[PDB]
Amino acid sequence: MNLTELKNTPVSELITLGENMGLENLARMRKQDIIFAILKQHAKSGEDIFGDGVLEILQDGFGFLRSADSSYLAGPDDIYVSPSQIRRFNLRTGDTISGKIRPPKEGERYFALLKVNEVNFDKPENNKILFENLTPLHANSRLRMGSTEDLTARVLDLASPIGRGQRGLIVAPPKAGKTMLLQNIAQSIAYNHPDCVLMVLLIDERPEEVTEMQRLVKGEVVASTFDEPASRHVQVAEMVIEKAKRLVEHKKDVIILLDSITRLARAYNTVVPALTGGVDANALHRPKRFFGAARNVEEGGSLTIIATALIDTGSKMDEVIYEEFKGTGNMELHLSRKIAEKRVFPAIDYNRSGTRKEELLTTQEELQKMWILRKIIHPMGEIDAMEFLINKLAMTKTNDDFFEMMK
Amino acid sequence: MNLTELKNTPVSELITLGENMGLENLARMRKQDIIFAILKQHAKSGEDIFGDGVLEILQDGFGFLRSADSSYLAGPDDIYVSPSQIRRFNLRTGDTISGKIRPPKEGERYFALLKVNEVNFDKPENNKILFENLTPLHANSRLRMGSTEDLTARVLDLASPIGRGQRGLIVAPPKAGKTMLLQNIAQSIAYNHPDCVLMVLLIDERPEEVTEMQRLVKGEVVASTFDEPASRHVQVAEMVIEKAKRLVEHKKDVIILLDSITRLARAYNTVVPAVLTGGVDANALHRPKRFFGAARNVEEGGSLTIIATALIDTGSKMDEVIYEEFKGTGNMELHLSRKIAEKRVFPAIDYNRSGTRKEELLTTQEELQKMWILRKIIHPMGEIDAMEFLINKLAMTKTNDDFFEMMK
Ligand SMILES: Nc1ncnc2c1ncn2[C@@H]1O[C@H](COP(=O)(O)OP(=O)(O)NP(=O)(O)O)[C@@H](O)[C@H]1O
Ligand SMILES: Nc1ncnc2c1ncn2[C@@H]1O[C@H](COP(=O)(O)OP(=O)(O)NP(=O)(O)O)[C@@H](O)[C@H]1O
Repeated sequence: MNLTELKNTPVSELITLGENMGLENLARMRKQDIIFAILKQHAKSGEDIFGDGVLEILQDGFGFLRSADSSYLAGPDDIYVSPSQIRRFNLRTGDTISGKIRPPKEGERYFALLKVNEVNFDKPENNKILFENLTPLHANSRLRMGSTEDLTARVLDLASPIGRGQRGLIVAPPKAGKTMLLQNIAQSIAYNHPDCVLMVLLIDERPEEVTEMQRLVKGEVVASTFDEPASRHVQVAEMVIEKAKRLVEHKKDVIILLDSITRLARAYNTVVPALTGGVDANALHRPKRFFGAARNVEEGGSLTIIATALIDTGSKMDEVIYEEFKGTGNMELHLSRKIAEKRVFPAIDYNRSGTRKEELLTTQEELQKMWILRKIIHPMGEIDAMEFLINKLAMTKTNDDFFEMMK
Repeated sequence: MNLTELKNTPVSELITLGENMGLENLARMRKQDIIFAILKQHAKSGEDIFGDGVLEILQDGFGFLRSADSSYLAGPDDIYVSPSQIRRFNLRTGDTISGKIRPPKEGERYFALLKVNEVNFDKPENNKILFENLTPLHANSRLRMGSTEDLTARVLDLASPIGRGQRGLIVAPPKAGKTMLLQNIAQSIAYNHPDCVLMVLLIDERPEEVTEMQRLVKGEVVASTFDEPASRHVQVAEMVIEKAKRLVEHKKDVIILLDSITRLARAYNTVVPAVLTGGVDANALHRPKRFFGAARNVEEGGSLTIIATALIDTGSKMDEVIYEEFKGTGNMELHLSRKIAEKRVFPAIDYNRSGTRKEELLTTQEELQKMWILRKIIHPMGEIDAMEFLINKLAMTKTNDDFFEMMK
């Protein structure tokens, strides 16, 4: 019917969709092959088979539309895109392309994009590239964050506010609520800021972890799992960032939530041609390139990346990578095992967190309100400081917390 | 008679049987060669011979029913399955195929599957692939575990709750009691969860070590010894995992106790072609990470739970790297300590490094609280001190008696 609608129906539903057409051996095939079979045996209409995907142009000059639902995993139901199709519309990889597709002529392997209907949600005939847009401190225009889930989001707003175009590092040791934090920021971005494109990127992950996120986030959730190779981790990431750049080129605000930059860096280290502690010096280039991408764009739009830096893992290499990303970001949230050990579960190291150019993300009144909060929480130890914030915040909502705790 | 019955009888019995069918010199034959003789010679009463095993589809398109009791080692007495029989039934490598079998005609080499009776213990024409079932966090159902054997099983239930579909990692140094721990979970699972399919998979093992395990475990014990090739270590593990996946596609709970994923990993590393990192091909850790990756709790029912040892402290650079690359992959981990072992305290569990993710899903709020209180009182305690204090406090009664008889 409609490829993406196909790619988004449950496997059983797809199976009984196939059998209703007369397709026999479907149950023992990969979801993609089932989709192919259904798409192929629906070759009975005239102008009625629609496709879409993010474009990936391989070195040999031809391209492939790949699907977000598959986290851009090369598959049988990839819509092929011709060199002469990329060239007629100045298409570059990352381009989200929509339109009519068609079965393979015999000798052909893949379904083919027949006519280009839409590029990047715009007329195919229509943009200055990301790399020559201007980079402001993306501190103007704040991304703000009843219930107790909103307690995390309220400490953040005081500890380390986020703007459109931030390059944030979530510095997280094991079991400190790194994931719940991300789920929270996601949920908060969805309710509060539905105007942004939300991309959650999961790199070296556990399969079950993946589907947990896929079921919470209102946005694009893309993932490779630890049982795919470094090549794939790299691929998935590089596919995401480009998609993000094309969308900024259209003056959108795009927000990537990255689970481990550090795992991503692992991948590049194994994938790149031939050290400081396991990790090649040349390797970190593309990771940094990726993080470096974040920016508020003067010409309009922004790309914001919040990435977790996994810390305290007993890996020399994880450590080296973190060292190597100090100073790159312009926000940090620090998570602490001590605060986690005790079950006090916002779990932020207040005195170690904070974003740069706070003043641009904030009304003058607020900033001064924040400075006294900081003045008072400063000498408190990690654990105290959180316990003190939760008891005082839970009484109210963010704003009235200061009025109330003045006199 | 029936192929499985024939190959589950002692060799002397088989020679006796065989001699008394007119079959000369075979006392010095390999058992399987003997089995082959007894079949080929029992080809008198036609339509009696039944056969079975796990299917491995080879590159050319035909397959072989291979048998768990030789740890899926290719043999004269493997049942040839035709390309057409695979196509007729949607058959897949890992399938458990029963039926009737027929002797080789002039110019073949194998008994052949002539009639298919059961496939995966269901009707031969009756299931969606592991790879597209959904993967909940493996905590919507628990697998719990007054003797001193049960000491281990209890200590385990407070440190590292296993649930249907866990990817557990047993990190162990040498002589730290990992084999006996393995044996203890095995016994705790059979006795306690007979509904779960238990497969114990041993890689690169000493021969007598195999036999010992083969005789304690109520369930499938497949192994490959250090005398067999890396290829063979790879073969056995791949056959076991595939069978596992196949049973989950039938809504069953399979459990794989895997001994030395690092060994499994060493095997792939020698078998996998060409970028080195401490001895080990980066490329190489893919297939083991895959083996482990498969552990999941399936949404549409059934589960694949996997518990694997990672060897550590062997003074092999390679073993260390393997362990690192698995750091993070699991959702339970039980650490063993040489420390606690040297001092002969046997349920030698580093309780403070052990634990599983999403505990809350494997326990009742009452249980979790009790457990969280236990963790508060153990945290500042050293490695050796902590088990002595846990054993001498469990050496009173059973599990709930622990807390109802500690809350003084
Ligand atoms: N905001 C919260 N409120 C209550 N409990 C929480 C909160 N955040 C995390 N936890 C819990 O602490 C646990 C461990 O969290 P988890 O999501 O595993 O952290 P993590 O940093 O993702 N772990 P890791 O996989 O090592 O990175 C949980 O099981 C939680 O329930
Ligand atoms: N629960 C227990 N009760 C009594 N003895 C135990 C127990 N667990 C381990 N041991 C003993 O510790 C010994 C060696 O244990 P074993 O299970 O062989 O270690 P291992 O982990 O298999 N070593 P290796 O295979 O070289 O890594 C014994 O000989 C034991 O008796």
